[PDB]
Amino acid sequence: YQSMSPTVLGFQEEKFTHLHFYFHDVVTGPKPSMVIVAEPNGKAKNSLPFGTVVAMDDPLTVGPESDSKLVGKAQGIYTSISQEEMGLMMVMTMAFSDGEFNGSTLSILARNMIMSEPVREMAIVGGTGAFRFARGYAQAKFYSVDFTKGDAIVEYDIFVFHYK
Amino acid sequence: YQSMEEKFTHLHFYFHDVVTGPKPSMVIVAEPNGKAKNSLPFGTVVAMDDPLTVGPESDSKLVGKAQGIYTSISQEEMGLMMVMTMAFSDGEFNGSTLSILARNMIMSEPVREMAIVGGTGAFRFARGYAQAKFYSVDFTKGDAIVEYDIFVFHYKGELNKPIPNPLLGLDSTR
Amino acid sequence: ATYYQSMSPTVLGFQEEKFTHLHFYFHDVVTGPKPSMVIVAEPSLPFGTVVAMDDPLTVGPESDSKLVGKAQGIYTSISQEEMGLMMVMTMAFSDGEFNGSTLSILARNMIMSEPVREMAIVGGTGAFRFARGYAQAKFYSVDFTKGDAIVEYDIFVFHYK
Repeated sequence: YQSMSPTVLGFQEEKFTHLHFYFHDVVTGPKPSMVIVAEPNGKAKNSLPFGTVVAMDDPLTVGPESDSKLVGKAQGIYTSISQEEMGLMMVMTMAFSDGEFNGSTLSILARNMIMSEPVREMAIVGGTGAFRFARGYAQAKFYSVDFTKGDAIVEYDIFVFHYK
Repeated sequence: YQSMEEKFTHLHFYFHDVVTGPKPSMVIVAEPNGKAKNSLPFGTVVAMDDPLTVGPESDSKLVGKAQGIYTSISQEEMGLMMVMTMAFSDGEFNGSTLSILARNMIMSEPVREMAIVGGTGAFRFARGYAQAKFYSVDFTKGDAIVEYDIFVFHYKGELNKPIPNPLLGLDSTR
Repeated sequence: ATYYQSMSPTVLGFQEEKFTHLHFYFHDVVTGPKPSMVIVAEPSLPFGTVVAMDDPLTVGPESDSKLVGKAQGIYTSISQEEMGLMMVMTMAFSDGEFNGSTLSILARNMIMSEPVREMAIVGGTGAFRFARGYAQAKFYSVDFTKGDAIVEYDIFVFHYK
């Protein structure tokens, strides 16, 4: 079941890629993009109490507007992970559906201090397809939050070193 | 609180998601959209403790365990997010682990690619990918057998001071 | 965060990456007035329990000692044969050179059977951007039935200057 393979599949051409898109967490719609999975400490009217988990199938679009070209999906879960200032842990992938990156994914395991940090860095822990052996990071930042409902648009920039 | 020989291995084995009958290797952790047809509805979470055999038969040589959770992750179709380790119990890689964070997409891709996100023991500094095809699937009842191919880079050995510990005493390699 | 990030455009290898050893104590507080965790789902920690944690990291084994970070995330009971944990967590540091920075961990944690448990660093942030390495956790102080614990951590990461 183990089988040592030779390293000599070696020399590969390196690429750099910058992605820029908009992440849509649609809470209150008639077609919302997430669902609460668990809420110990109950339901707050605008915050997320420590311990609650949300599954998420959030669209990634070229611009702030929902009509703009779909370009990927952010799927996974986020969890309220601070008993002090509200913070989240993102455990998700970003799956690309467009052009040269269709089918490829990037993996994220990151803390997300949405209450206090204006530009938030997230670590790329892995990639697939075009992003095999991906090495990079992301910077996230609120484009808008609607605190009536709780919908949010997050602007992402991705910096990823990888191969062709 | 602060201070300041790479190998490459192919692995082949079989992943046993066992839902039906006695001996279920998993359990459902939450389902906010109840039960569904032949699907886990969006938001369902399932804890696994799945055997890893050298061949597709349950009776086959057990060689590791796939431990973690998966979540049904699409509203448009059935897809999974795997958050898991593969912990091996045999051979050179006994006691070693690989970690996976990956989208599955079990209804749309024959071969599903998954990034190796890190490793332990013999797999320290692991980087690589997995490919997963079904050997056998039953979206009616749920269980399935999944073939895996893993190609992983990694390094061997150890580093090179000890603090007293009332439990474990001294030493640490040191 | 910071207004610029520099790095080497390699994919693999260390190029301009350095090596750091961290040592601290992880506080799993289950009982008493103010616990550091919450049970999230429960389909002593039976298979499938999910716990969310917000655990203080201190430079010594005392709660008293200087706070240097938080370990935050979820753990899950992942084993049917004995109590075993999957950790999905970040370590966020708040002191000294690595104030602001984080490390990500995705790891099995065989708390009943392994006196030293190795956990993969799968990512970092800020001063730990592109982090690679491992943590070693061993108990300093454990009560298996109440659940409280102090875990000694040694962390070895390669990361850039």
